[PDB]
Amino acid sequence: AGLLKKTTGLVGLAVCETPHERLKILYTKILDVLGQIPKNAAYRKYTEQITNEKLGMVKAEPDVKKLEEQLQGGQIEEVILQAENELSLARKMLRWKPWEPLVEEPPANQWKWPI
Amino acid sequence: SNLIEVFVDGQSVMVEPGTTVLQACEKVGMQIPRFCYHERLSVAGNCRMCLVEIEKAPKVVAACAMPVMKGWNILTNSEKSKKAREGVMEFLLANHPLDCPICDQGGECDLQDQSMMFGSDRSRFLEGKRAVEDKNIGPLVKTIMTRCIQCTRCIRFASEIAGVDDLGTTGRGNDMQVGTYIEKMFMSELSGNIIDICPVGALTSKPYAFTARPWETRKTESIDVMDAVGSNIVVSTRTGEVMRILPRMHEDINEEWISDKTR
Amino acid sequence: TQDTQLIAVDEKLDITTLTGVPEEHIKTRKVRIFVPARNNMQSGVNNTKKWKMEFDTRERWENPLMGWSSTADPLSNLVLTFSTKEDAVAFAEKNGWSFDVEERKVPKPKSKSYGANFSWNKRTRVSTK
Amino acid sequence: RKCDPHIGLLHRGTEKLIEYKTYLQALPYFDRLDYVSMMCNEQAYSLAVEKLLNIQPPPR
Amino acid sequence: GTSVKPIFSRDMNEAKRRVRELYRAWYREVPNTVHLFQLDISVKQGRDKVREMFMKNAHVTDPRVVDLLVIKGKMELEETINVWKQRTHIMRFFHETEAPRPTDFLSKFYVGHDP
Amino acid sequence: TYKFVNMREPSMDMKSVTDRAAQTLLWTELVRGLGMTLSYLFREPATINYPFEKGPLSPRFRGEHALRRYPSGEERCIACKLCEAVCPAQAITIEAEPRADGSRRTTRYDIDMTKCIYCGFCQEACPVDAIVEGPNFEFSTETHEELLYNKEKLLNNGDKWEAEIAANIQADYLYR
Amino acid sequence: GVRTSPTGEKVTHTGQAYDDGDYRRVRFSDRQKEVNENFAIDLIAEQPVSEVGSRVISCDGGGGALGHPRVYINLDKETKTGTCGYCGLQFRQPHH
Amino acid sequence: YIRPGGVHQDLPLGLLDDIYEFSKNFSFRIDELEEMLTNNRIWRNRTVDIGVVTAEDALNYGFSGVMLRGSGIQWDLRKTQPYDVYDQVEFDVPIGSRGDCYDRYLCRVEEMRQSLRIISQCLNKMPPGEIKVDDAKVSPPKRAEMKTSMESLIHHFKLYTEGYQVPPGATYTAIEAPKGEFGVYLVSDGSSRPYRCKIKAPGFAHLAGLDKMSKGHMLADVVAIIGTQDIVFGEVDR
Amino acid sequence: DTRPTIRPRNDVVHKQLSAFGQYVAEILPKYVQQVQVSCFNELEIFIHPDGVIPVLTFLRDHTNAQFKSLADLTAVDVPTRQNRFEIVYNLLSLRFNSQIRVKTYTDELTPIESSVTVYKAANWYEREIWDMFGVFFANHPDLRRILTGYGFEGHPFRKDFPLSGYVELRYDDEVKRVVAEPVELAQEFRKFDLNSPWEAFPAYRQPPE
Amino acid sequence: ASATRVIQLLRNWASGRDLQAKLQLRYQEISKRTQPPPKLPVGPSHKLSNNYYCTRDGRREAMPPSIVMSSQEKKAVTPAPPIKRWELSKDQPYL
Ligand code: SF4
Ligand code: SF4
Ligand code: SF4
Ligand code: SF4
Ligand code: FES
Ligand SMILES: [K+]
Ligand SMILES: [Zn+2]
Repeated sequence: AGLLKKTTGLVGLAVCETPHERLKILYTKILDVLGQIPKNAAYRKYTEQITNEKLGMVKAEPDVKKLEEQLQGGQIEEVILQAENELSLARKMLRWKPWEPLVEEPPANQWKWPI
Repeated sequence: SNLIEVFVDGQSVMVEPGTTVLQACEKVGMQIPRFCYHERLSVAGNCRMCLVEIEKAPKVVAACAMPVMKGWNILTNSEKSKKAREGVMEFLLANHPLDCPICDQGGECDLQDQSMMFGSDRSRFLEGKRAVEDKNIGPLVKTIMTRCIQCTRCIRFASEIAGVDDLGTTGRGNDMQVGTYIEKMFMSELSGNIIDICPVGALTSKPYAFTARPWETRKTESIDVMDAVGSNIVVSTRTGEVMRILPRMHEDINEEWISDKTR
Repeated sequence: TQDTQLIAVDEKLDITTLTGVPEEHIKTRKVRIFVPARNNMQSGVNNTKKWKMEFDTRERWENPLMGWSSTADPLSNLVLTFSTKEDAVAFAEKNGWSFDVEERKVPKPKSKSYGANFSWNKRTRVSTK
Repeated sequence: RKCDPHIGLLHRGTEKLIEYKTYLQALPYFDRLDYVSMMCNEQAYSLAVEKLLNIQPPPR
Repeated sequence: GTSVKPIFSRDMNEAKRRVRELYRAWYREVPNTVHLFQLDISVKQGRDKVREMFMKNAHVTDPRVVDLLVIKGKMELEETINVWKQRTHIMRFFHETEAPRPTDFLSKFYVGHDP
Repeated sequence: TYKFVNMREPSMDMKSVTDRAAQTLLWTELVRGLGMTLSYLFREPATINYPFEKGPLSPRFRGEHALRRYPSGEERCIACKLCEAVCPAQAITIEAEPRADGSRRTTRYDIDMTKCIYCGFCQEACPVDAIVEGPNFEFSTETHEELLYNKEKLLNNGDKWEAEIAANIQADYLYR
Repeated sequence: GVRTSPTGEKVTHTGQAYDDGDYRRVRFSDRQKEVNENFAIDLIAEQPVSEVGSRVISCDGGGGALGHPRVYINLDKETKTGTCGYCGLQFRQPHH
Repeated sequence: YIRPGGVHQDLPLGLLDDIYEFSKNFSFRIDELEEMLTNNRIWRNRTVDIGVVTAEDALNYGFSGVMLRGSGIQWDLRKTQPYDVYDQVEFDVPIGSRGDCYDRYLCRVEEMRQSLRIISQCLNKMPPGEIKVDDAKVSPPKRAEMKTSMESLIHHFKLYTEGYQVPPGATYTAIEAPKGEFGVYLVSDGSSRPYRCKIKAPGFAHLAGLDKMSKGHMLADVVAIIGTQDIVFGEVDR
Repeated sequence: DTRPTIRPRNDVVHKQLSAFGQYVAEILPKYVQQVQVSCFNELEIFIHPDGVIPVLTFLRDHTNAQFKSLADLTAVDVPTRQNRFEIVYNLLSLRFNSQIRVKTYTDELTPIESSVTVYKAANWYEREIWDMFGVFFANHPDLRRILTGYGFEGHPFRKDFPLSGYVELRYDDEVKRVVAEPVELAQEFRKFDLNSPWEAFPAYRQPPE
Repeated sequence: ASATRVIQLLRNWASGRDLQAKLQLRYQEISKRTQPPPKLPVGPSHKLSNNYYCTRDGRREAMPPSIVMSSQEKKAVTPAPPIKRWELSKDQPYL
């Protein structure tokens, strides 16, 4: 927390003045969109393993200055940006649906370099 | 049927009884280093570079002349097998004259290729080197006996392949001079093939001497027309002309031998 | 299992037109296939294991000044490497080169022995060792 | 509005001939690739090649 | 094996459909390219030449291949009309500098030992 | 570790802004440039007087090739054919032939100066130090033909620069 | 030394000789046919024959590091005097 | 000079001394640049706030080296992935804070000074020892050993005609070139020759990104952006 | 290192990368056909041609991967494979300082939908893979030629394309314009067959086939 | 160097610094070009005692890529620990 940081050190990236709850209502959203995905999905178990877990201290600890080393994710103003891509990514494999078997096995021994 | 079972550094393979260790290795693709054995020229067993250790062995077996039987895991990449190859090769290379720049075998020499794959990277020799006096057995093949390593591949080739008894290894000790002792000549109709069986530049073609080097010689496949046998041969062409002719691998027609006229 | 607006083409796949080898280098190049025979004075065999894509040699004349080997065959110094053979041929027709093969001269099993060199009736007694 | 950096006015074979030159013979290409940073190129090549060879240069 | 991907066209019918309007573009441009590139050839020989390279590959049956030359041929008409190519780049198609190559068997035999 | 390069804190006191206004109004920083270049003029130049004096070089210098010969005078070259095998531009062409004595050297050692790239690999390749490449760099010309050096041209040049390169490899072979 | 062709055309050590017409000769016109006067074959043949009384003698060629790869040529042939391959200068044993 | 397995030759005796004399005087020469340009208004106005790019687009554009560092991106190959000795040396990476052309110019001149730090640290800490690996199969033997030891002759022979055979596989090795991140990706067939070598050109992505910077600037600034892109074309043209 | 000649290994990164290999493996068993971590701590993700967007978008936005840096993408024309081309992306993660390699196979005709949306650095990185190799990239902004000459014919990096090509230029004074002719060299390439007939390192030897 | 103290003063004042301390040219400080012959060291494995190449097999010791998963409770991991935010340069934090 403390005095609002004038600049985050990355041009284009802006300092958000309400970062803790922005992480909160983002982090709920991936948990929300994860609801559609099946339980057997490998994505979901990994998602919930780091979503509400990392929703933990941000819910508990409110000082973003201490929150830097809570997630080892760098500056908070890009962590919420990173959470945005995770929310974005969750939408992506809501369509890819990758837990089916391979579309096609690799044709003959194409791999196995050298030739 | 009667094909005895045996392992080769792990994986097991069946094999005809009486087969030697060398002939069991290539069944899976192992070309164990050899210098005195030719698959169609007797069995010498003197180069000792075929030495590979068997499982639970107290001593390294000579893979050329050892018949393999049930349950003998060929320890190809074993430390002792590589140790045996390393020691035995340096002994071969010890008295070898420093002729690689001036020797035509350079670029296609088995001694050079072996030292790249199965060999050291420095010398521990601090003495003089043996100097064998040169010989002369014809104008078709040069004789440089200082480069010889006494693989005896020639004397077997003369004895059975060429059917003429005019090659031998006179002397004793370090003084194994392979040649003719007395002054003689070697123009058997297959005497030209004596060049290819030689693993070193000890025997080289006088007409081809100092004319080309192996890497530049583009190779082409053609046939022999000197004779009605129609031998399969490979023609060397570089910079737009032919230098030397080599026999090809054709067990039915020529095996790997060609007539002196063809060569 | 890979339905993406799936279509079917039964024609043998040729890509010569898009590759764009000039029309005099597409039919007048008898492309022959073989496994390189081992150099007969090189006991090693780590060359008799693949397939190549060598062409037919063309005219090689000497340069007037410096005795070069000036050559107008752009494709002379090119060989491909193929593990097995039908891919090598499958390569061959897809650009539609004049095509032929040669079967791999596999070494026949040599029945080797060492006691034969010391026989009692048979002539395989070696005369030197 | 838009700028098209049409390049290729220097495109040499480079990688194309490296398939035909040995590792030692291919080394001088990098000196000529990013020609103003002489050693830094061949630094990459040597680091790359020795990595495959599983051989590390002496500390000197 | 027979079942395969439609890069741009399912059927040979729409393959020509891509050839048609592209030929129309490759028909229309001739008066303007011959004008601003400042050549000496006439429009008509440009027109019938356009036919010529439309001809040599008018023998393939695979829909992917033919429409691959469609995009391949799509890739020079703009390279010309936006004056990207040079006068030396479109006279190159008008192969002129070489002497006529030999057609009869006698002419090849006289010239050299090369089919 | 790291450090910032443009975090600037312009102090907004009445003192400091006076300098900033003084900087903008009176071209102080521009005058800094003028006095900077003036000091350069008042210094000596470093233009070497070519050809009356040339650049400083080193014994390892790579220049124009020249085949040498033994103290006896016979050509060091034995046609081992290593140099063209490593020659990265294939500028070295050579064909060995039988000689009358039997010391069968080459009838052809043609190095194309317009193809060669002066890596010096040929020197390292040669086991008898036959082909070295000398300190000369003035071997310019007006026709492309005279850069296609042949066996005779290298031999003549080796006999020319023999006085120089002999000492160069004398003072550098320990490094090699 | 160096000989001269019928067209003058000083023949190099290799033996090159442009024949009578040989249109390629026109390049030497208005110019000079660069030939090295020193011929290796006869410039080493007159060198003194070494006389060392041993069966095997090294042939480093002077300045071992600076010379040529040291060989161990044999000295037992009395018909002719054995010479190093690289050096070319001849070793002979005095009455063996 | 830089060959696989080390370096080809040794430094001549006293060479470190001359470069030490050069190192002392070059800090002044840097001051000439900064005094000449850094505070000059004409220099700044043609450069400041020109061709700015945000951190996300800069990284997404595949940029590398100073291109990222100028935009405040916290990254450097010599520090994050220290190859060679670069771990046993200290230097401050000059991270900018605006992303425009001026920030990179300050970053580059600071890179000069930090480079001068490396010269001093390497100078006082140059260890003894050999120049190449002690493996003749990949390092040509010493000229002295060439002409006395037979193994050296064979190893030198096959190395200069056939060359060492690199084990099959592939590798994209990456180092921070002064231009940026110059990486070479090669696939080894297992022979003595490479099969295919792909080089990462820092200029390639930079010249690819030349479209984005130029938007919102004049042609007299387009020349400025081309300068700061460090687009040496033989490097970009591969 | 007790053996300074050999390069030391690092198993710490090796099995950590191996752990991350299985991580991505379980998420997409429909795409990831093959995962491989080499001796020199290099991770390889062998993917299906359809997966150029998903796995790269996955590798770019995931919290445990964060691979947003497109190092390079290159093709490896292998004639003996039925899919001659092998497009090989490279990813760099700033957060975990690691490198990820993904491979997709292709014929001459099978297309790859452009990865411009995932990595916008890839815009210029197809204009030459289309040039040098000829693999067409679907739904891509511009597929223009930037390495080959204007109107040049062929894909030179294809291993069936000769070193010297087919066309050589010369300024013809008859037409006052440089023009192309079939190539004819002053000297032909003295190709060298330097592959030793004796087997190399037996570690990667091919199984009896 | 040659240059008199008068215009040396002009350079020093105009440049704002003393230039006689270090100049862009060279002088007698350069090591002379006839350096004594060196005695370059030997290799670490140059010993003629146990030195078998079976020990150092850099080319040979390489192994194929290790098979871990092929087409033919759990925890979440990362390819490496997340980077550490380095601190400012203690020598000079802010330019
Ligand atoms: S035979 Fe082989 S080892 Fe002997 S000199 Fe000739 S090339 Fe060298
Ligand atoms: S001369 Fe050659 S073939 Fe005869 S024994 Fe010696 S190495 Fe063997
Ligand atoms: S320096 Fe020597 S080896 Fe290198 S290109 Fe020139 S002639 Fe060839
Ligand atoms: S100059 Fe040296 S390297 Fe070249 S062929 Fe002659 S001896 Fe061999
Ligand atoms: S093969 Fe057994 S000793 Fe030569
Ligand atoms: K031989
Ligand atoms: Zn000698």
